[PDB]
Amino acid sequence: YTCCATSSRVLAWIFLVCILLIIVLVSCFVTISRIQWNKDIQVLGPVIDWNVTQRAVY
Amino acid sequence: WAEAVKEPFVQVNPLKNGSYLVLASSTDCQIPPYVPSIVTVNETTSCFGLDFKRPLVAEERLSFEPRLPNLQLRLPHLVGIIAKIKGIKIEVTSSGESIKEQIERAKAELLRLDIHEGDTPAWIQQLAAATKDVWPAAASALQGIGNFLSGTAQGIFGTAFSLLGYLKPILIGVGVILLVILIFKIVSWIP
Amino acid sequence: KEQIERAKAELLRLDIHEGDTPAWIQQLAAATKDVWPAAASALQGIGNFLSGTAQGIFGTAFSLLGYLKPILIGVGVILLVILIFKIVSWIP
Amino acid sequence: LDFKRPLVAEERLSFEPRLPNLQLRLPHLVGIIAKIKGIKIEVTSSGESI
Amino acid sequence: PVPKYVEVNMTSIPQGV
Amino acid sequence: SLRMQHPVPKY
Ligand SMILES: *[C@@H]1O[C@H](CO)[C@@H](O[C@@H]2O[C@H](CO)[C@@H](O[C@@H]3O[C@H](CO[C@H]4O[C@H](CO[C@H]5O[C@H](CO)[C@@H](O)[C@H](O)[C@@H]5O)[C@@H](O)[C@H](O[C@H]5O[C@H](CO)[C@@H](O)[C@H](O)[C@@H]5O[C@H]5O[C@H](CO)[C@@H](O)[C@H](O)[C@@H]5O)[C@@H]4O)[C@@H](O)[C@H](O[C@H]4O[C@H](CO)[C@@H](O)[C@H](O)[C@@H]4O)[C@@H]3O)[C@H](O)[C@H]2NC(C)=O)[C@H](O)[C@H]1NC(C)=O
Ligand SMILES: *[C@@H]1O[C@H](CO)[C@@H](O[C@@H]2O[C@H](CO)[C@@H](O[C@@H]3O[C@H](CO[C@H]4O[C@H](CO[C@H]5O[C@H](CO)[C@@H](O)[C@H](O)[C@@H]5O)[C@@H](O)[C@H](O[C@H]5O[C@H](CO)[C@@H](O)[C@H](O)[C@@H]5O[C@H]5O[C@H](CO)[C@@H](O)[C@H](O)[C@@H]5O)[C@@H]4O)[C@@H](O)[C@H](O[C@H]4O[C@H](CO)[C@@H](O)[C@H](O)[C@@H]4O)[C@@H]3O)[C@H](O)[C@H]2NC(C)=O)[C@H](O)[C@H]1NC(C)=O
Ligand SMILES: *[C@@H]1O[C@H](CO)[C@@H](O[C@@H]2O[C@H](CO)[C@@H](O[C@@H]3O[C@H](CO[C@H]4O[C@H](CO)[C@@H](O)[C@H](O[C@H]5O[C@H](CO)[C@@H](O)[C@H](O)[C@@H]5O)[C@@H]4O)[C@@H](O)[C@H](O[C@H]4O[C@H](CO)[C@@H](O)[C@H](O)[C@@H]4O)[C@@H]3O)[C@H](O)[C@H]2NC(C)=O)[C@H](O)[C@H]1NC(C)=O
Ligand SMILES: *[C@@H]1O[C@H](CO)[C@@H](O[C@@H]2O[C@H](CO)[C@@H](O[C@@H]3O[C@H](CO[C@H]4O[C@H](CO)[C@@H](O)[C@H](O[C@H]5O[C@H](CO)[C@@H](O)[C@H](O)[C@@H]5O)[C@@H]4O)[C@@H](O)[C@H](O[C@H]4O[C@H](CO)[C@@H](O)[C@H](O)[C@@H]4O)[C@@H]3O)[C@H](O)[C@H]2NC(C)=O)[C@H](O)[C@H]1NC(C)=O
Ligand SMILES: *[C@@H]1O[C@H](CO)[C@@H](O[C@@H]2O[C@H](CO)[C@@H](O[C@@H]3O[C@H](CO[C@H]4O[C@H](CO)[C@@H](O)[C@H](O)[C@@H]4O)[C@@H](O)[C@H](O)[C@@H]3O)[C@H](O)[C@H]2NC(C)=O)[C@H](O)[C@H]1NC(C)=O
Ligand SMILES: CCCCCCCCCCCCCCCCCCCC(=O)O[C@H](COC(=O)CCCCCCCCCCCCCC)COP(=O)(O)OCCN
Ligand SMILES: CCCCCCCCCCCCCCCCCCCC(=O)O[C@H](COC(=O)CCCCCCCCCCCCCC)COP(=O)(O)OCCN
Ligand SMILES: *[C@@H]1O[C@H](CO)[C@@H](O[C@@H]2O[C@H](CO)[C@@H](O)[C@H](O)[C@H]2NC(C)=O)[C@H](O)[C@H]1NC(C)=O
Ligand SMILES: *[C@@H]1O[C@H](CO)[C@@H](O[C@@H]2O[C@H](CO)[C@@H](O)[C@H](O)[C@H]2NC(C)=O)[C@H](O)[C@H]1NC(C)=O
Ligand SMILES: CC(C)CCC[C@@H](C)[C@H]1CC[C@H]2[C@@H]3CC=C4C[C@@H](O)CC[C@]4(C)[C@H]3CC[C@]12C
Ligand SMILES: CC(C)CCC[C@@H](C)[C@H]1CC[C@H]2[C@@H]3CC=C4C[C@@H](O)CC[C@]4(C)[C@H]3CC[C@]12C
Repeated sequence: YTCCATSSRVLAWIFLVCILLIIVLVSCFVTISRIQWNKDIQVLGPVIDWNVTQRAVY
Repeated sequence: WAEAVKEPFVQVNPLKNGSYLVLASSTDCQIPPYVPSIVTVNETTSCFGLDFKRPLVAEERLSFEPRLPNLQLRLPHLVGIIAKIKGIKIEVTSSGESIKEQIERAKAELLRLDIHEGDTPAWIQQLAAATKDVWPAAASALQGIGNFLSGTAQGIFGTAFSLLGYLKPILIGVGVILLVILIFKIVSWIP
Repeated sequence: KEQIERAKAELLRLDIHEGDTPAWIQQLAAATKDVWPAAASALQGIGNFLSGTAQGIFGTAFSLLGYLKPILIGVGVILLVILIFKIVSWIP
Repeated sequence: LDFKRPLVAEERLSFEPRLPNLQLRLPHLVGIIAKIKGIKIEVTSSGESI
Repeated sequence: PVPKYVEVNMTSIPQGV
Repeated sequence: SLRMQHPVPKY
């Protein structure tokens, strides 16, 4: 009985901690993925100059 | 002007003097891809599934061919995404534009392609392709977290997250009802 | 009526964003100038404050606090769950 | 407008082409896709997957 | 399998004109 | 300018 009562308590704690970690993992992914997108937009892009000699592959 | 095109792309124009003008998304007969070029061969051969013949010897006369000035041209980093979401041929820069003006041109448009509850995996795969040249370590990570939501199991985690995303307003509503009970139940313990 | 209900949905969905608030606020002013000139002059001012004053540090600060919103809520929720337990574990 | 009865004709040897038939499946919301572009837009290919 | 080669010259088109 | 040497089969 005491073991069953203790089990119920310990289960609920691990079940609570389980969620509160998932809340923190999802929240951190949304923050970082959206910032990186912002930085991707403002990077310097490619240069083209119609030089064939530059693109030779041997 | 920029415009989205279908892969693979191949264009070969036979010129009158016996050379060939080539623009192609893939290599063949040592011709580099993406940059166009005027091509000539000393012996008949098959390139891009057609025959490039050796031209007949010619006699040299006084030329009047023009020689244009060369020109470097800097494009926006995400030119491919800008051309894709218009579905028409669109203006992307000028010959003589500043770095600042060029960027502040599709920035608001591009920022508002934000993450959604309904295509997170398809979005995450775009972010990777966009990040690959900048930060290759991050790209490989993002690509992994992409395939986990899509592939692992029968995509059950994708499903689960998609659904928990759409439920957000209900959850808050319930959450608020719990607080209003908890507060009363707590205040109705204090002597 | 028909003329207005034609680009209204399109136009409404050009909303404020964490990533170009100053550039957005400057559009709102140019849009408001003929309607309410007093408001335009105000909006234009709050525009140049986020862009110009210092090295645009406030623009930066607000942009960053905007992108952090989901993390802050997450932490906020963890504080409540501690506070409630710590409070309930004071009552006799 | 007036649709008139045509004048009787004499039959000669024909050279009219006969194209192959073709079923074509469009997206469910094709009308909303065409409306929010305000130009003529590409929606599928003859031989595209669902 | 015998080594045989064909010569292939290439030139540029300034501005793509 | 760019001179190259394309290999062709001779079986
Ligand atoms: C079918 O038709 C097509 C045409 O539709 C044929 O293709 C054409 O074929 C031509 C051959 O008859 C080619 O011409 C040749 O181009 C060569 C490369 O030219 C470029 O490089 C030169 C050298 O650059 C390096 O070295 C210099 C220092 O010497 C450095 O400064 C550089 O940094 C480099 O390191 C360079 O001089 C050229 O510059 C000129 O052109 C460019 C634009 O292309 C301009 O921006 C330049 O300002 C400059 O033009 C002006 O100045 C020059 C003089 O300096 C004037 O001649 C011009 O009129 C103009 O005012 C290029 O960058 C050349 O090396 C080669 O030279 C030969 O001939 C000269 C005499 O004319 C001799 O002195 C040389 O010794 C050498 O024998 C020649 O000109 C065409 O490029 C080519 N056209 C195209 C579009 O591809 C094709 O063959 C035909 N096919 C058949 C089967 O018939
Ligand atoms: C002004 O000008 C216009 C033209 O611009 C005129 O309109 C044209 O008028 C013509 C009459 O002169 C019409 O032609 C007629 O078409 C009839 C219908 O054809 C279709 O159905 C046929 C039968 O289908 C059923 O039955 C078969 C089994 O028998 C089943 O397999 C089916 O599932 C159906 O249940 C069918 O045979 C036809 O198929 C052919 O055409 C289609 C494309 O349209 C192709 O996909 C097919 O592959 C096939 O074409 C090939 O094979 C046939 C032989 O099988 C060849 O003839 C072709 O060259 C080709 O290789 C259609 O699906 C026909 O029934 C009708 O037949 C009469 O004539 C034949 C001899 O030619 C006799 O044997 C018959 O007994 C019968 O008398 C005839 O062909 C045109 O359709 C019409 N054009 C247009 C574009 O609308 C207009 O009248 C003019 N106005 C004035 C005022 O002058
Ligand atoms: C057309 O041609 C123009 C001119 O070349 C191109 O624009 C220039 O691009 C180059 C290369 O991408 C940029 O070079 C960088 O310069 C910065 C320093 O910039 C500061 O100082 C400049 C002094 O002359 C000044 O002009 C700049 O002013 C502009 O920017 C400010 C701020 O946004 C703005 O307010 C102004 O109105 C101007 O727009 C600015 O004060 C330098 O830090 C960079 O260094 C990097 O690269 C070098 C070399 O590889 C490397 O050693 C360093 O370690 C570092 O990695 C770099 O040199 C230049 O800023 C651009 N100039 C302008 C005016 O925009 C343009 O791209 C061409 N257009 C097309 C379509 O091709
Ligand atoms: C051009 O032509 C193609 C080919 O016909 C058209 O595409 C097909 O459309 C039909 C009709 O809408 C679809 O039929 C359904 O098929 C499923 C079963 O699909 C599964 O098994 C197939 C076995 O051959 C296989 O090809 C499928 O593979 C595709 O899908 C998977 C998963 O997304 C993907 O990973 C693959 O890459 C392929 O794309 C798949 O494994 C069946 O369940 C459906 O049953 C319904 O309909 C029947 C009949 O009315 C009914 O009895 C049932 O009760 C039920 O209501 C249905 O038969 C077919 O899946 C399509 N095939 C492809 C390859 O997409 C296409 O529409 C045409 N294009 C144009 C522009 O017209
Ligand atoms: C691809 O580009 C090559 C250049 O790298 C082309 O080679 C040149 O082609 C011409 C064709 O007229 C050759 O000219 C011949 O020369 C020989 C004798 O060679 C000597 O004299 C020439 C000048 O006449 C001199 O350039 C050489 O250095 C030698 O001293 C004569 O017998 C012929 O009649 C003819 O005049 C050039 O010699 C040759 N140059 C080089 C550097 O090889 C080649 O033709 C191009 N290929 C294709 C497919 O277009
Ligand atoms: C049967 C399977 C087992 C079940 C598993 C689930 C169990 C859960 C247990 C209970 C806890 C519930 C937690 C609630 C989560 C709700 C999700 C909210 C999603 C949401 O609203 O986000 C929106 C869309 O993003 C999204 O929806 C994207 C969400 C994130 C996807 C990525 C997930 C992988 C994370 C990887 C972690 C490691 C990375 C490194 C840290 C955008 O947000 P917004 O609405 O505020 O608008 C911002 C502007 N658009
Ligand atoms: C080093 C410098 C010193 C540090 C200074 C900061 C110190 C802060 C101290 C701690 C307190 C933190 C406060 C948290 C603020 C978080 C900001 C949230 C921003 C946010 O989510 O808003 C989104 C974008 O707007 C925005 O991001 C725009 C935000 C507002 C910009 C204007 C600021 C000037 C205000 C002028 C006041 C006077 C005007 C008259 C009253 C849109 O909102 P949503 O996400 O709900 O989506 C709605 C539909 N898109
Ligand atoms: C076109 O590309 C070629 C190759 O990058 C350039 O030629 C080189 O020029 C440098 C000097 O800037 C030399 O040190 C190399 O030896 C050259 N390489 C070859 C293979 O010739 C050329 O300058 C570029 N630009 C133009 C206008 O032709
Ligand atoms: C076309 O150019 C090629 C260059 O690959 C020539 O190949 C040479 O041919 C001779 C025989 O006359 C060999 O001895 C050389 O070893 C080859 N050179 C190489 C492989 O670099 C070829 O002869 C030319 N063809 C024509 C028809 O003129
Ligand atoms: C499950 C029962 C007990 C209800 C409890 C309420 C919990 C699950 C709800 C209430 C409000 C919710 C948050 C509201 C808003 C956001 C922002 C979003 O971008 C990430 C998730 C996040 C941070 C939610 C996570 C889940 C959350 C904390
Ligand atoms: C700083 C530590 C103690 C965390 C405390 C949480 C605080 C800062 C967080 C939790 C939830 C947050 C709010 C969530 C949503 C919005 C809507 C947005 O349009 C304006 C800001 C506003 C109103 C936020 C302000 C800051 C806020 C109140």
